[PDB]
Amino acid sequence: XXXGXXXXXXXXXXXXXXXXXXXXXXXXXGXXXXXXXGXXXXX
Amino acid sequence: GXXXXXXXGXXXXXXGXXXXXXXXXXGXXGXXXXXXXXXXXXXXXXXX
Repeated sequence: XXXGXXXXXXXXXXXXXXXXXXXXXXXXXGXXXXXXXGXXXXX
Repeated sequence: GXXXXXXXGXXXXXXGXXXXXXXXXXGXXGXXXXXXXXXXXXXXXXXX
């Protein structure tokens, strides 16, 4: 019954930006994250 | 549980550069680098 996913996004890096997300799972796809921050704006 | 979106290319910019190299190892803003992402984004899934 699933057991995986996540996502989110945004990005940037040195340039600014932010967002985050993460997740993973899916029978050993691993992953992590669980946040990020900002920055902000965009959208 | 909803979601959607899509696109991005390069396996989602490499998962956003592996989430900024794991948040710079917990750098709280310090470090940095990256240089990608865009959209949009999205996702979803979930399950049992």
